[PDB]
Amino acid sequence: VLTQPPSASGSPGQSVTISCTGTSSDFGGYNSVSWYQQHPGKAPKLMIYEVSKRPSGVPDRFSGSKSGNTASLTVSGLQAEDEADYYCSSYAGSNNFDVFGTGTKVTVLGGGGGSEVQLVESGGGLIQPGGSLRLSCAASGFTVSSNYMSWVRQAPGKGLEWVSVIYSGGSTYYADSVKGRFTISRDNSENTLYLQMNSLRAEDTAVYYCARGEIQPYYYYGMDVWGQGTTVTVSS
Amino acid sequence: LPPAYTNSFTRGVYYPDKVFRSSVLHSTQDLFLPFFSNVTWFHVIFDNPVLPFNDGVYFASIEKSNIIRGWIFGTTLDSKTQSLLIVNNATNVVIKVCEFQFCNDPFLEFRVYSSANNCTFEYVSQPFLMQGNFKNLREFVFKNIDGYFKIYSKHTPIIVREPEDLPQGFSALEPLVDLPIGINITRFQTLLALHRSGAAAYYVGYLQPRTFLLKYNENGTITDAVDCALDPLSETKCTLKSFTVEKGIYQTSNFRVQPTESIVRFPNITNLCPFDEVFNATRFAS
Amino acid sequence: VYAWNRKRISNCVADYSVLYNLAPFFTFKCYGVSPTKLNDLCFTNVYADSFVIRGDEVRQIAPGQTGNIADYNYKLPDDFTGCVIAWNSNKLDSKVSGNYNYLYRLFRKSNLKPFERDISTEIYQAGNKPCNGVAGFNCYFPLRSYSFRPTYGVGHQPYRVVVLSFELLHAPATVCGPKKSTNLVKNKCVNFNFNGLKGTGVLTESNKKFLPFQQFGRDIADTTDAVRDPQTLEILDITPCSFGGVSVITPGTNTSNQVAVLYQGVNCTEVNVFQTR
Amino acid sequence: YNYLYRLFRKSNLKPFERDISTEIYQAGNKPCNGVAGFNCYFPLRSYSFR
Ligand SMILES: *[C@@H]1O[C@H](CO)[C@@H](O)[C@H](O)[C@H]1NC(C)=O
Ligand SMILES: *[C@@H]1O[C@H](CO)[C@@H](O)[C@H](O)[C@H]1NC(C)=O
Ligand SMILES: *[C@@H]1O[C@H](CO)[C@@H](O)[C@H](O)[C@H]1NC(C)=O
Repeated sequence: VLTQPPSASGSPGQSVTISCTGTSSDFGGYNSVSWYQQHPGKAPKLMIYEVSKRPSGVPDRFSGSKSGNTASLTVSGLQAEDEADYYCSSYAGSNNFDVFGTGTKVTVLGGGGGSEVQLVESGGGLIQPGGSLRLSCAASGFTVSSNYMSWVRQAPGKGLEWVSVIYSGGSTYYADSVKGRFTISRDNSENTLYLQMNSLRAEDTAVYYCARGEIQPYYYYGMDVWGQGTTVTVSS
Repeated sequence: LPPAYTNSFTRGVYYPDKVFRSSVLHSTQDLFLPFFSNVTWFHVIFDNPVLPFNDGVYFASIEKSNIIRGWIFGTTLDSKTQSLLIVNNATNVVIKVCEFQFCNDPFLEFRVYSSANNCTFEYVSQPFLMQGNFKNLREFVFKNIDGYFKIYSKHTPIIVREPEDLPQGFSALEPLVDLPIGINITRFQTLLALHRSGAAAYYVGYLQPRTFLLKYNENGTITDAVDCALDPLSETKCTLKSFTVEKGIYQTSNFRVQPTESIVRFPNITNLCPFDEVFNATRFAS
Repeated sequence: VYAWNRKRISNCVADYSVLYNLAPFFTFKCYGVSPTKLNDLCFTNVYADSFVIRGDEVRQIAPGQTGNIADYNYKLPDDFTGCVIAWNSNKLDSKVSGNYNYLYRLFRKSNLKPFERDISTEIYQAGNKPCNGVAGFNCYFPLRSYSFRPTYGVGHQPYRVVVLSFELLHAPATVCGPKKSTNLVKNKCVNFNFNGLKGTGVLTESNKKFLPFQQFGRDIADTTDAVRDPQTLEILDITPCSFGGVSVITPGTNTSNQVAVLYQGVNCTEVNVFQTR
Repeated sequence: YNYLYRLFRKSNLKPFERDISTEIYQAGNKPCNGVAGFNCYFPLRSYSFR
């Protein structure tokens, strides 16, 4: 559980300087705090991963120095038209999920990844409560069997949280929300890598996102590519 | 070379265990050197053969100062298996059971081998293991058991300057090292101090499992020993715990002619027996 | 963690009780046996393997466990008979100058064989491309350094963990452990346990000239009567304890009940009183 | 935690004699006084299952 401001609209692009408090420590070990820009519709896009050395993108958002116990990402002077949500990641302790933060409305105005590797899903329309539905993110580019991928779900209103983490070939750790009712099973090592529902408990209605890279222990990986999600729409 | 063969008199009777005994007659059964046995007369005046190490050997040396030094005991003398290269350098002895195969030839500076592998023991014993017409005889009884490479030794300053041959006289050997390293040993290789920049001749006998009756002195040393498979008088002196046999007839062990051939006559019948149609039927029996 | 020592220690008296006072250890959970019973069991050779991990990774060192370090740098099967001795080392291994010296091999293809050290430095190749050496979008450095700093908290501090793997092959055991020694008692029938030779008797001073290699000593007919002291060289004598036969002289239970006791083989000073042959 | 398992004792047990114990072990002659120091714990090691 982290601390984030509910909304931020006063003084657009001049004194916003949003951050995420509630750490009360020194960010554990490796100080790597990422910032995700969740936009309605398409999948979110990475903005910055470390305190400096911004990736290839917009150059008007940098200087994410860690002041006190929080990384104050300098966003002033960026633009005056944006409708998205900024999420920060911290608490890099061993086997600790829910590293994301609450919904921070950083809309300065309010009113006013596609062909990189691949983007495919299963399209779970009208999911019957229970059963076993499989969702895949087959990538014809980067290897879907060697890199460290993850699965993160998000629901309308609620923020993101770690749902599934899988290492190279010797770890099948599950999140604390499922507590065991979720079983990850890897597909063929040269075709794709899919997931399994395993008799959901009516809480899996949130939309899924299969990320090619980790969230809290995020590595450069050349580029951060995401994929669009699908609505479960359970009928329990 | 044509290795000669010399006769070995009563010599090589070592202490089997470490137990003090005073004025007794102990009848032990262990690996000893048979009395009046043959020992090859390998002369080091060039020679370096590979001798078989069946169950134990008796090495000798009548060198002058440093002619014969070291031993290359091992199983195959290859880099695959381990070996033993106990040498006697300048006032020290290095004992390593490392698997140093060879470099060119066992000669010696550590010019005996040139390699580097994993070792198992580096028990570097600091105390070394080793008068005009006064040579020096050095006898070493090498014996290997399940988990110990026991090595006996004795250094006697012989005096007689007769033709090179084993002297006349009883002389036991005292243990010095009890290396607990476990490794199979089947081959024996010797080496001489070349130093190029009748000298010496080593005698190499072979041990056999026999019974020996040893006499311990009042101090605690063995004065003499009698075998039990050399002559009927020795068998009589063994069956009676006394080296002085009185006049008469004594019943010794019984004799039995051992077989020579071995025949195993079974019937003609030479075919196969039904098992593939019995063990694995259509499905199985009930 | 990628290049850990494999010290093969043997032929010594491994006194594990000394380790309880060398450094302020914080974890001494021996999974195989008890430290009290470990000092009474012989072994052939002990494999000492040391490494340095974070505070949150000490729990990952277990006989069978997954994790970023448990299956990528050092794995222990379900037969580890040693200990998980570990201690914090945040006193001399943390300076503010840039700790770009360690690594933990974040990238790997699969789980390594337990008790194996893979000393490699090649660039990680994530398939579907021949990487003859390049750093972009397909092949990165499979090694990443830590971020140990002095001004941090518990959980991410340098913790040195050393394990002592034990083995018992078809070889004579060399390392056994400490050997307790008691005081000497002379001229008194007591028990003795001299180097496996156990018994009872009166350890007296003898005048026997033992050979420099002899340790034990027997008699004419199979009876130990003298041994060599494992301490400073001294020749002792083991005579049996005070024993004998007892007979009762009785005039019969028809005139009186007074009886006499005859102890055979005694000089009236080892049990009126009379001394006869 | 419902299936307990005792630890080493400084003395051998007796046949047909229950070993109910709740104190803290004392290695050598150094009493740890309840709080577990070094080489002194409670002989109530719980068996782990899966
Ligand atoms: C020793 O063996 C050789 C042949 O190897 C033989 O000529 C010699 O006679 C033997 N010893 C005796 C009996 O002198
Ligand atoms: C026995 O030892 C004593 C004392 O060393 C010595 O005087 C005596 O000559 C020795 N006797 C023999 C025959 O060994
Ligand atoms: C043991 O140490 C003492 C110290 O005085 C010494 O006198 C004695 O000879 C030693 N014995 C052995 C077995 O080394």
